Order: sequence, then structure tokens, then C-alpha cells
Amino acid sequence: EAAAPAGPKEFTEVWNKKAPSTLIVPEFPSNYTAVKAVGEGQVHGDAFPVNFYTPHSILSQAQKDTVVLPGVDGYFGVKASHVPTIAQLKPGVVELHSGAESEKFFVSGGFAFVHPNGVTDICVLEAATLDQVDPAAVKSALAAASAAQPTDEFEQAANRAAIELYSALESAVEAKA
Amino acid sequence: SDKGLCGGLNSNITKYTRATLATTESEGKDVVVVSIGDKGRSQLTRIESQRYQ
Amino acid sequence: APSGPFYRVAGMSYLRYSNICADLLRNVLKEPFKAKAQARQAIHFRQAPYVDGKAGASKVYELENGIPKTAN
Repeated sequence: EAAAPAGPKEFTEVWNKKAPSTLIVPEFPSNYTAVKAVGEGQVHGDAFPVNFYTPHSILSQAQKDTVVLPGVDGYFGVKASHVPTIAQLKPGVVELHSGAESEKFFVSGGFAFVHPNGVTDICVLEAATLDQVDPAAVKSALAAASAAQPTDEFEQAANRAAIELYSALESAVEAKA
Repeated sequence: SDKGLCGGLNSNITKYTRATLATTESEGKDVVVVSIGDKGRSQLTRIESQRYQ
Repeated sequence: APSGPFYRVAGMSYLRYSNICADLLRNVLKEPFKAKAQARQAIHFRQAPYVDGKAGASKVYELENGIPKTAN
């Protein structure tokens, strides 16, 4: 039921009454986005724009044809027009495909969106390519993870997160292509 | 900001704070005012002190 | 008390959970790349709850090793 249409152009009607006219209207983050989700398009064939993001770095903004994301119910591939999906990702390998070549970023979690206008968005917190990872340090930390047993389940909420991140990192490079 | 030699930055959004806050609070609702940067803790605790947590 | 995922039933937020997974990925990187990890991992800020306009003293975070994985 839509009797309360909040919005950026509808913020200005109440702002022209209580707030004075001495200030210009404050900006909104929607005014800086050229791409939305509800206006269809952006596919034009077999490609779709993929925006792979960390908080500290924009890793990709090109157009791919296959994106393999490590969802919490397992890996899944995204073709040109996937179903609109909000998929929570576990630690695993985000795999991009523009053609015959593939780049394999290992991510630590964070969600992944597929939008009804065909655009997709991968939103992680730390994404290291596997050439930046060395396996000698990985399961030595799992040897420090799955051995200590604190019954405080705030620490084995972190230790469960430590186990599934390191163990998915071992098979990320031991199952090399 | 934290150091206050910026010259009109931290005062401008405290004008834009109450121009946005009083626009959206006319229903008798709860409001918590937070500030990031100690130039706001010298500027917002004198204009909105009853709602500064 | 609450339900949801394994971090949410422990009182751990998603931002604390996804950061605990984040820096634990940064701990096992190669040393040319792990040098660029504790820069974006350090937490250096302070806070003060204002009850009536009079704070208290402080709560200063000076951690250079990430978000606290201990209880909170």
C-alpha cells in the first residue's frame, strides 16, 4: 500500500516550508548514480555489467557474460539475464568471465545482488586474488582455529567463521585449474 | 571535522542538520543526534542538547 | 535470546561478523600484499555518550589489529 511516497523530490516539498530558503536543497546519494534497478535495459544481448566492490577499491565495473558467486547454499553462476537475486555469499571464489579468460578473487563474505534490469553487484569486504595468498600461512592458522575450544559461543561464532574461511581458502588454491 | 581551521564546513552542516531534522520530526517522535568529529560536539550541544546522546 | 544466523544468535552483529571474516583473510596474505592490510585494519577513534550534555570520560579505541573478536 503506497499512501506514503517518500522520495528525493518529495523531501523538497516539506523542506520548502519548515527549512528556510536561505539554503539550497541537500543532496541525496540517488543523485550520484547513473544506474538504477527498476528501469530495464543494460543487457543488449549476452553481456551484463558487473560491479565488484570492496570498501577500499572498485575491482571491476566492466561487462561480463558469466559470474560465479559462492553463495551460502553453494556456488552458482550468473548469465546475462539471471533471475533477480539477493544472494548472501560465504567465503569462496568470485569468478569473473568475459570470454576465455577468468580472474579468481577469493572473497571473505558479503552479499551479491542481481537486479531486475540485468545489472549485478558484488559487495564484499575483503577480496584478495589467489596470487596474493600463500597456503603456508592458511592451515597453520586453522591449526590455531579448530584446536582451541572456548565454550563462550561469541568466540566460536568467530572460530566457526575462522574454520569455514580458511578451509574454503585451502581448496581455493589446491583445486587449481 | 576534528581540527577546526576548515573555515565554514562544520558550521554549514549544523545549519543543514536542523534544516533536515526539523523537516522530518513533526510527529512527536524520538530523535538521537550523534556527531562524528569534535567540532560538532562544540557546535551541536548548544543548539540540540536535549537530543544529543 | 534471538534467532537468525550463528553470529546473530551470539549477539554478534553482521558488521562485526563480516569484519572478523575480513581481517582473517588479510592475515594470511603474502608479505608485499599483507603490508597493505594493517593500514586498512587499524581502528583509531574515541566515543563519549552524552546523557544530558555531560559525557563522562571516554571510550578510546586504539587497536591496530582489527575489530575485537572477543565478546561485547
